[PDB]
Amino acid sequence: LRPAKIDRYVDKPAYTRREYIRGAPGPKITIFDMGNPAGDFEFEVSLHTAEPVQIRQNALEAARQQVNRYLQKNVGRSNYHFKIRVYPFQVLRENPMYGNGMRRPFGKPIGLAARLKKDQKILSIRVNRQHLKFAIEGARRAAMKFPCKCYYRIYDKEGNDVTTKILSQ
Amino acid sequence: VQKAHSFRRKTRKKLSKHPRRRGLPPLTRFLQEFEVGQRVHIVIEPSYHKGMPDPRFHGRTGTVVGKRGEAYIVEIKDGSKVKTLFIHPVHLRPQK
Amino acid sequence: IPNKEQILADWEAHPMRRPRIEKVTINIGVGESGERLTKAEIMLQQLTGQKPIRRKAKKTNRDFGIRRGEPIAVKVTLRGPKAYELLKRLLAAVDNRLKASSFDEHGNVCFGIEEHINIPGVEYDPEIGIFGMDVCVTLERPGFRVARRKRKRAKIPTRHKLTKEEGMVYMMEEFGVEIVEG
Amino acid sequence: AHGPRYRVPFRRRREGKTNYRKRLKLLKSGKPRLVVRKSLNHHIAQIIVYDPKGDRTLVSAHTRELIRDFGWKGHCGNTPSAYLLGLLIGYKAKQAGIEEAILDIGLHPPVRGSSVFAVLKGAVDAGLNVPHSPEIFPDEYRIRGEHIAEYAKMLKEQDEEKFRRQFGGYLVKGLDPEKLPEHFEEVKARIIEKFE
RNA sequence: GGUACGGCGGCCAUAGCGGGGGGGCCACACCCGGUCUCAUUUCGAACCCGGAAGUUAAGCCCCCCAGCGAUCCCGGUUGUACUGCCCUCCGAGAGGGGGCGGGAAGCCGGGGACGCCGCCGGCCA
RNA sequence: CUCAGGCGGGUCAGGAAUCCGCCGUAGAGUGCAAGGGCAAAAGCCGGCCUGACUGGACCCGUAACAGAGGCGGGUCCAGC
Repeated sequence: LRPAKIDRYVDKPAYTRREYIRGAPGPKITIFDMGNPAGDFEFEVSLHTAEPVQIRQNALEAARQQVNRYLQKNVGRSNYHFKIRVYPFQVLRENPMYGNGMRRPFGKPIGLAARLKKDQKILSIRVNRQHLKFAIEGARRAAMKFPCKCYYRIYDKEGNDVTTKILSQ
Repeated sequence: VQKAHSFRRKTRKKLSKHPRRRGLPPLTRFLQEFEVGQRVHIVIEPSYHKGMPDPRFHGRTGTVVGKRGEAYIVEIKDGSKVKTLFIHPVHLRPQK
Repeated sequence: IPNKEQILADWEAHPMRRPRIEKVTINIGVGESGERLTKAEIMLQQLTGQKPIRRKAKKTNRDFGIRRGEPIAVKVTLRGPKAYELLKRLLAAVDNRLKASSFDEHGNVCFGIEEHINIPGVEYDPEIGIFGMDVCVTLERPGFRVARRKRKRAKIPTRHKLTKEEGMVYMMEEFGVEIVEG
Repeated sequence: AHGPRYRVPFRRRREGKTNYRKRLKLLKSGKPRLVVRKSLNHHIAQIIVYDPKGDRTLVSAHTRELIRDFGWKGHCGNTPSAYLLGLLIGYKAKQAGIEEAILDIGLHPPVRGSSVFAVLKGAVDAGLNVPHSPEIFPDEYRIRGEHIAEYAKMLKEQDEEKFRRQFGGYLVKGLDPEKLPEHFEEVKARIIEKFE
């Protein structure tokens, strides 16, 4: 597996038309909703990206697995809702290189990634007051697996930012 | 790979029509008249396939300098060359 | 029919709202081209008076042994006093009861006849087995020509469109009875 | 319409009154149009010219003016009435100064011997130069109106109540269905003498 | 000059779809019958020929709505997103920023909108 | 004359034979790739026909601007 810095940046154009892309791989991440989606939770911790970034499906799956394990261990399946709000659409290609070099260098698909915009939410963990610390820790652990700087905010049901208010008292 | 220019080369959107404008256009544009020296814009009607100028000259403004049959003779200046075209009135619009 | 008397009152108040038979169509699904098809043709000609229409096969289906362009079924359509008399004859030949689960959303009746009655004739010179038909009678109101004429064609509103209960009421008043299919 | 991409037809097309494909072909001539239109109880004939902002009618004729003026007590939705109206509109056009026109039968089909072609024949007899071919005209006996008299005689020979049902209006009006050819000839002579 | 009358058009949904009430001087229709004209790849269903016993039930005409569709105005998001020219402005990089000039889309709230308009004719006056 | 698909109803007949009513902006179809255009049609079904012709002009494209043998297309005059 090549370094993620090769695909971290969004200079290249969007490459997501499976009708014309030949051999595009299938997704490696298949679960995006976990916990109790229909539960009534007071607070929502959302993780935002600081820069326009491409997050590989491998990183998304790793963050999903670790955060879900931590939440199951420390919260309870019926006390949280962990959701990943972005699906990988961009197709990551690579130069398929006795042995020519840079001749016909158009790349073949090798993976998938999700492209995001500045200050865009990546994932959201809905929890009650008690489990806010665990939600924050899970968000931090997820952020530690991404190729860019990320921050987290706490919103109430309406959508007002109350992160400082809550974390202070 | 180099591609030569043809009549419909790269005209997916230029020669397309608004979805609500599908069908025959009103007959005023078809039956309009012009006078020598009048200046007219070249706006192609994709539905009518007769008397259509090359799409490369779509959107320009030319000078009427005569008439042949039901087509108007329109002169344009491409760079420094004078080009004469025979355009059906349905593909024309008066200036102002 | 809880609204039977209301429908009758509406009909008598407004004669132009009285439903009438539009057309009665007899169809024979012979499923084959040959002497059996010709037998169906001649039997329908004798039954009605006017010549039938041969229907071709749409697409192909080797399961049914059909080929595109091959005539398959036979159709005939009747209107007017002839339709009235012939419909009475077929409804008498079949048992005089129509099942409730046969009127469509627009008060049209579609049933089937498998036995021959009402001056049928038991001639078996042709295939003979070609007997058996589906009868479809359509209902309308007098002002339905608007949706069918070419010039100044318009649409019929739900106020003038027919319905199941009205079709059943008209059928009962004209002739016949309804059964609850068990 | 139930979506942004829905294409609502022109108002006249929705009303089912105009055939724009034929209208364009008619207008490509750039000549006055002799428009003939039919109704259950009347006929309409007009002569129209094109304006890029709206058609203008020069001379118009109707059948309601045949009952008055000249005097025509027959049914105004038949071939003799159509012929008389054609004569009237043709003479009116000649008076107005238009001598040639192009027939416009709207959405009506081009069926031989129809009242529209009877109107065309009447206009031609009046003197208007409307292009045509003689094979499309109705027969002379039908133009005169014999077939109606023959049908009335057949009804009289058959059950009389059916004849009264068929020609009830003529009885109350005061005209026997027979001799209608004579009535039509009198009306035609009146019109010709008036306009000549 | 009137008319809840018709024919031929213009822009071609702000005009469409769906609903509610009202009308039959004339006119438009439904509709009665198929000898003659015309027709069914059967059917006078359509088209065509001949009329008025009935009806305004509905096409049509007059008035009304904001459920869907469309679309005009104003306010908020917002001078936000984006962008033309210059830069010895910042940023490791990605990229951003300052000066002058342009400026959305979508969404939310309040109004508009169930079409205007032209030539001629019928009937009455 | 109007399609694809769907809904309700019909003897054999069922998922699919052949029909009947309604909804249906084309979600069908075009001789063929894709794009565009076509619904009282350019699609479907029918009638007649051969202009898929002869003698010639001017113009656009290949080849913007900016030169061209050959080729393709457009607007016309005359004949039959």
